[PDB]
Amino acid sequence: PTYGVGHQPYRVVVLSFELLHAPATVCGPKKSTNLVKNKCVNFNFNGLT
Amino acid sequence: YSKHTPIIGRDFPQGFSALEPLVDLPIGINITRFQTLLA
Repeated sequence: PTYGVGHQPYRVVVLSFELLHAPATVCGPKKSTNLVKNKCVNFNFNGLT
Repeated sequence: YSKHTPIIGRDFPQGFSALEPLVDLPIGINITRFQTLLA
């Protein structure tokens, strides 16, 4: 019940990222746009640009 | 990759048929040996 900045309980989560030769199967939420037809546009379709 | 070819009555049908991609999984496992499983 004793309170203060250094005295209150705190909840900590640590995200420890690795790197190795195995394929990296996890990725972020790559955001898409709408589809434009019949115009000159730049495009990226699943990595093909 | 795999293909299922109907069988007619001769078994092992003749003709050219290419296998189609089925599964592509990023495991990263070093494979040197394998074994076949029957029920």
